[PDB]
Amino acid sequence: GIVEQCCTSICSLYQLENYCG
Amino acid sequence: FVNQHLCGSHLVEALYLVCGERGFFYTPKTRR
Repeated sequence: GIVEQCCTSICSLYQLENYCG
Repeated sequence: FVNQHLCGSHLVEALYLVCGERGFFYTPKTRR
């Protein structure tokens, strides 16, 4: 999920739109 | 927001300040 991805690695608004429907 | 490592539910709470507009689906559990 998006915040797990932000805790470990790079994070972008494309990963927001992946779950922020 | 972009490319910084802010972690736990403070980024769930800030997601309502960052994605902002719609009021969202948000399904990958909820990030405790």
